[PDB]
Amino acid sequence: KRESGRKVQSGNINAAKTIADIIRTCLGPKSMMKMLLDPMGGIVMTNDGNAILREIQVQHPAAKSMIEISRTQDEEVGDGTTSVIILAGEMLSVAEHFLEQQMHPTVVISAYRKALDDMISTLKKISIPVDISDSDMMLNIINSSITTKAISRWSSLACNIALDAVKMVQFEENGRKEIDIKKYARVEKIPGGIIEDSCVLRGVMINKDVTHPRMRRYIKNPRIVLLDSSLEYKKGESQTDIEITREEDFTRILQMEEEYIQQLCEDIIQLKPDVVITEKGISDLAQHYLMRANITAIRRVRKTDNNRIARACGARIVSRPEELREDDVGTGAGLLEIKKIGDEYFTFITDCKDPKACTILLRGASKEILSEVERNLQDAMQVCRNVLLDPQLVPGGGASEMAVAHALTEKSKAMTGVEQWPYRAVAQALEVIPRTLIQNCGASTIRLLTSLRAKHTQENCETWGVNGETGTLVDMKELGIWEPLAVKLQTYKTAVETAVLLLRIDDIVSGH
Amino acid sequence: LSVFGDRSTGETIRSQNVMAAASIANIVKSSLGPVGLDKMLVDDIGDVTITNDGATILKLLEVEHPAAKVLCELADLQDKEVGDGTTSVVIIAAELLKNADELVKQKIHPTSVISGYRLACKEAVRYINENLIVNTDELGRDCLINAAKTSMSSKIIGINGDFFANMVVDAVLAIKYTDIRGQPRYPVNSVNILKAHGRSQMESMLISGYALNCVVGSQGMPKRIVNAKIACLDFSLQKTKMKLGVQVVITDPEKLDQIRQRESDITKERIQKILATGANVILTTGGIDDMCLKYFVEAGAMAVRRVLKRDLKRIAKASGATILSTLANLEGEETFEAAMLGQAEEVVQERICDDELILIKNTKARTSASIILRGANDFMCDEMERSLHDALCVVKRVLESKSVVPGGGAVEAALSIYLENYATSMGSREQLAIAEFARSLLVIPNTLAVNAAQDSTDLVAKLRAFHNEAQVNPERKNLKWIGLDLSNGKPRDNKQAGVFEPTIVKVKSLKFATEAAITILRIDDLIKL
Repeated sequence: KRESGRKVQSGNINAAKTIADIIRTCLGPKSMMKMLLDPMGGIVMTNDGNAILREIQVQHPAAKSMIEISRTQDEEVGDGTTSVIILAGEMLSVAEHFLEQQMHPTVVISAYRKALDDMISTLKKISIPVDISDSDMMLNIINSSITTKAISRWSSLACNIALDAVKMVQFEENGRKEIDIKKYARVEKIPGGIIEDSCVLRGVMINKDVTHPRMRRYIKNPRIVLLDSSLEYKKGESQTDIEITREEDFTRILQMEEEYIQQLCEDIIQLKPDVVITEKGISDLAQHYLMRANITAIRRVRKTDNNRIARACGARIVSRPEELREDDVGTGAGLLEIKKIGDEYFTFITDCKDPKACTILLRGASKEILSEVERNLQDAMQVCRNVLLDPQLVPGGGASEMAVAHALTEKSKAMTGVEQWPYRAVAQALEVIPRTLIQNCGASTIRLLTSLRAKHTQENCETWGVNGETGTLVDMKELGIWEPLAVKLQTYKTAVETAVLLLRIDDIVSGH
Repeated sequence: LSVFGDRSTGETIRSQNVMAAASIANIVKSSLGPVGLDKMLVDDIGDVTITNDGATILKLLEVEHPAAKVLCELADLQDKEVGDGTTSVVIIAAELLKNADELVKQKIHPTSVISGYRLACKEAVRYINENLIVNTDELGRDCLINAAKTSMSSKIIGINGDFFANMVVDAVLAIKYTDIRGQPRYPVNSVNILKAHGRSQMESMLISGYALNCVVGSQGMPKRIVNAKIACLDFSLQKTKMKLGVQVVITDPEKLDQIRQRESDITKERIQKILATGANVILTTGGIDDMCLKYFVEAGAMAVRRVLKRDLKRIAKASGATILSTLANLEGEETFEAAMLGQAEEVVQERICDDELILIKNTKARTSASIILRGANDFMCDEMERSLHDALCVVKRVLESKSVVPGGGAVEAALSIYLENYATSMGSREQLAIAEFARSLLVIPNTLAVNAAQDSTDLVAKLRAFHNEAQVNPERKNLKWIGLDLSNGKPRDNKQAGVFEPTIVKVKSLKFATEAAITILRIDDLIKL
């Protein structure tokens, strides 16, 4: 029925820690595989933390909110989904102050918010700048996600595909450097060719296929027309459905449908464009009038797509085909190419300039390769997107976590009050990241972690991390594990806000 | 006996009704106060809803009990009549039943208990009305800058106490307008609040007028004009159509070019009627055609296209003009000269980062203002935006219901001491009914002390000691009107701190809570069919 009191805050810890205990070994290059049993007997050995928790069905409300936050984190940043869950589960794993000490939740929440401000200020001191003008410097950073992949052969070209595409979407004039990959960087799979044949195209690509042989094959200055209304038999304002049965109803509607479409298609062919792109569908009788002008017919396109098509050629969107004007042209576009590639007809409205968009073509010999190369270049752009926002890196491999843990410990000595005890627990909660890296290597956890703390006390905290492949201690200046800063800032910020959200709930009551 | 249902009576039925009402109270109990914790609401689909508002929980809470549905309907009466204090009414109504059920086990008949609450609630209203305070600090005295300073001390905006709060006081005083029979209240949306990152956080500046975010379009229009005429038109100067959903198909090709001249020629008649008014500032919500912008440069008028409908409504009240819906007179197009035109003095465009505001200054009758916050970082100025609006409503609500009362548990503590001494002057089995009514009011300062992470026994004890010394002697050396401080967890004077609540909130909360405790107690039997 209902549950309240300390049992809810005690139950939310066991629910959040249980989900965190699953992916503990899924962090690092040594990550252990997990086995999922399907009800029909299927088995999937994938080690991906996002795929495992996606198929797991949990019945606890806080367990659902814990997973949904990780899914949202994956859409914004393509890395760190496992680190958020482990840190958020570790910070809530301390029940000593909640139950034994009988500390009030708002008192502990005040300790996390004061620590979160110092955790962010510490990362900015140990950071390092980045030179984005060097293609080789940006190459060493992206190779972190490229390793152990099928694209490693053409990775030299795959880097230039992801690096140049993000620079195009990046707008430096406004100052905010807004980048949207799912809009302007939108990519489509192209059957045929090899990985080397994948290139970057400036413009928007239409995957529609050529139905009839009469179209414009190559044009110097294309003309693109965009309009909202469709071409078909005029429908009334009511819900009355059109069902063709009697021949008497055939000729009556066919004649009305012929005259209504011919008039709308008349003003279209008067301007004599090189293509017609309509938002809604195009009927068969409407395609007949379009083929008479020797043009390409495009149908079934959305509003956002038309907005990127309009900005590509500099066209104008008109409400109805009757209202079309000479102002709507594709003047300025590069060319129109209906040429077939990979046993499929393509429509190229593209151009030699950068109309605030681009198109990425993926060539491959089979759909199994196109599926792998696609997702390998999606997160590759996610890494390059976060670096160009704030060109500053941070040491990885457990170096940044032990760096902040040392700053919070020395800062706690000046803290006077009861909040100093939970304030120090946050510093020891960040130690789980270097702990899982050593536990996967098979080495001693206590012996290496103790010696790791003494290095940050004397030497600089910017170096002396944990080597994932070897398992020993090594400096981060000699190794390429340097992570972007924008990824870490949202990693700790989300982990703390996730822990606070579950502590603020003291009661769970049903209702409708 | 042969019947079609179950029938039961006795002290168990009254005990079940008290335990049922106690379960509803314990749900909204820990959510009382601004520091109250959030609570999840799970539906049958499995979705979750989280919030700390007690009024929102009671509306979405579903529990089937005969007595529990009475308290749920009770909150609707408090919400529709006033809209605040619904959480406190449910908590007090439960504490009344808890102490009343104990008196029943003492062999006190429920009628004597009901007669006690009616006399106690009546004497409570009389004592409160003497301890009230009217609208003050509007002239000759300022403790009203400390009114919003307390609500602003919980945010990062509270670094400078008198700098940022002084502009909130001047904002609420400038918006005063009667509009009815010497009523005047303080309308909700008046002052436009924006943010800026420029150079420091100390550059926040108050502005008298309306802040309109628009563009001047082409550069041919002047960005400043001294013209008093303000043109307000809802009619679109662009191409006119029959309807958006009804389109006229033109079969004749010659009729196509013939129509294209019609909308072009009609705007030539529409532009002459607008320029005949001599009004420079022009507001068109429906948009302005590109060809019509050229005639604006010839006359030098300042026009804006795609004006927001909500923006023009505030401009009409600021300029003191009337909004023109359409040019249709049912006979011919006319702009209604000398009527829809407004009055102003100086209209100049101000430079803001990435956005340019059109500022209309010193109109005839406005009763509005604008405050632009120039801060440091986006995270810093964003919190200051909602911080001023929150503290503005605090100063507003006090100066609106004109008679307020010190809050923070000062009302329940004073009534507990006075009504307890009043119980001994009555008798006739009315003592226990009135005495338990005084103890039941202590739950409000008790609940606020627990949610504040403080000891509830010590704060209530120190709170009762202050109000008692006020009843002993009038002399000033004894504390008077002392409330509770949630931030520091100690006693504090709410008169100087500026934490107030309207009178009708506390008075109607005690009446409805009394009627609910009586209605549930009057049920001696449960009959089922």
